[PDB]
Amino acid sequence: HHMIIGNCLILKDFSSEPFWGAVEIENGTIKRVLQGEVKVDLDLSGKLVMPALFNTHTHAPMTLLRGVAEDLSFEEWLFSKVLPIEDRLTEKMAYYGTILAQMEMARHGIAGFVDMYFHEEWIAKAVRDFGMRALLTRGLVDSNGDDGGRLEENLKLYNEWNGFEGRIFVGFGPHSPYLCSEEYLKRVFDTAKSLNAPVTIHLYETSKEEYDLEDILNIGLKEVKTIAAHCVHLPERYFGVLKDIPFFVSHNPASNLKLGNGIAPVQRMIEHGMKVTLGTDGAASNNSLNLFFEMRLASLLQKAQNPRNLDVNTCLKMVTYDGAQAMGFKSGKIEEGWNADLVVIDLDLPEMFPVQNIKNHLVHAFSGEVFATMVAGKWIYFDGEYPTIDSEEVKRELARIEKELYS
Ligand code: NI
Repeated sequence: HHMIIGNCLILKDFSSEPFWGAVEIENGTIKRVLQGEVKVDLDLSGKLVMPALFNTHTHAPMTLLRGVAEDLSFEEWLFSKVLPIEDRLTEKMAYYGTILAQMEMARHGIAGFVDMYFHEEWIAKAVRDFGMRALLTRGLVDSNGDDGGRLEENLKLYNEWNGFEGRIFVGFGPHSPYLCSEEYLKRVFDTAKSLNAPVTIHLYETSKEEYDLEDILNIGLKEVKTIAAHCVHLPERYFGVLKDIPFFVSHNPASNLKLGNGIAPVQRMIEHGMKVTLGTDGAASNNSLNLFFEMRLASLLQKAQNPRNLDVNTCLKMVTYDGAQAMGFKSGKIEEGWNADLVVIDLDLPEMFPVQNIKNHLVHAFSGEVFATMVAGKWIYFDGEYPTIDSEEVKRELARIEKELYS
């Protein structure tokens, strides 16, 4: 309803420096940003307050598959290991697996995530209950136009959850241009275009994908907001026409290395004006859902080519503001009228010294373990605890689920 937190360093956005102050929050939004010492309800002196993070690509229930598919090529990973397990993944498991995904993500300062999966209504219930924001999409695939009812399920999800509490939006999730036929992909973009909804898709993830992007550009990509995960093998000849359309790349560095796909040319894309964001992918191919780790790794991989690549401000912009923009939320900046999606970082740690270079440490030294995360003016993680759920009951159900799923 109404509070003032702070009396500590505040980092308003990716482009500025920390200043001592406080933040006034009312009804899930930032009412005022104060400078200097002021009377506050929650004193966080010795800490840093900054905008929360936004993960643009994940499959939340895959936390239940963390570490089950190691040392395999992508085709083996998907058809030999993953699919047989997904066949046994229940609605209840989707729910708890995403409560677990949120518990992990909140510890890393994430306020919202884009999901592409199944049993999405149960995933939505977990997001509702836990407190994060989410752009939820149903994974879509077909065989000659027969999608087994997947788009219909995505439409039911949209009917029931789109817009929920200003926290959940629904989009459509065709898996990729190779698991979706051309006619069906056109049908999906047509649907998203009619509903003014976004589309997310795995695009040029592997080197085997050599289709022309004109095919997709001609069926809706220019008019539908699209979060294209990976883009590792996206041909450079297309960078120029991808700049002025609502096309957002979701860069998933750890997954790309782990599955032997390589390194996306993020620096060249940004140089051509493309919008780039960061995603973690699922827990079976990353293995963590930590966007600070993804951001740091992304910076390092581009620096391998030139140490001046992906500077600190650009990295901080991608994980906060850019990701919130891809998801359609007014977050990413501690400014009057913006969402109260904030993160609290402990500065009394060895890796946060010298104090003079805190922003640099956030990108190149910080553990990624935040002190607290707030979404829509509500604490969803605070000093090791999860105020919105019964952690012990969740732990007991997850232990039962591990036995049940892997007998
Ligand atoms: Ni993925």
